[PDB]
This record gives sequence, structure tokens and C-alpha cells, in this order.
Amino acid sequence: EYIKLKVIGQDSSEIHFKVKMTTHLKKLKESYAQRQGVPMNSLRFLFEGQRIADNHTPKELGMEEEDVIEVYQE
Amino acid sequence: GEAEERIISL
Repeated sequence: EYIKLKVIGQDSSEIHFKVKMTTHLKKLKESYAQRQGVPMNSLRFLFEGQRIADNHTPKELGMEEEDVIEVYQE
Repeated sequence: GEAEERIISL
């Protein structure tokens, strides 16, 4: 019921996250921003180019093992 | 300059 997601930043660095299919993705967003040392609202998180909301889940978005989330400046 | 693997569990 868990999958690994690769979060890729503008500098091509990666942080991977193991998440549940049903978990709201706010916690991933907050954790990634924390590790970059920037406010969460300074970033936007995309899956297949579409914005990931705080209450989106991997299941809702159709995500699969080793799928990529891209992070851009807001 | 190769980053190590980073996996965080939530």
C-alpha cells in the first residue's frame, strides 16, 4: 500500500519519499520544502505537469512506483 | 559530486 516517489528539483537533485497511496500529499510537500530550507508556499509541486494539491493522494492522481514529482518555484 | 540516495518515509 506504499509507493516510492522521486521529487526532482530545478537543480536536478532528487529526494525520494515512501508514501501510502491514500495519504494526502501536503506532508510530502512540507517535508521537501523543509529539506530545501524554503517556505512551502515558495514552491509548486507537479505531477505530469499538473499541480498537486495539499489534499491530493497518489491514488487520486494515478501515481505508480518510482513516478516523478517535479518541483518548480511558485 | 554524486549525491547519495535519499529516501524519507511518511
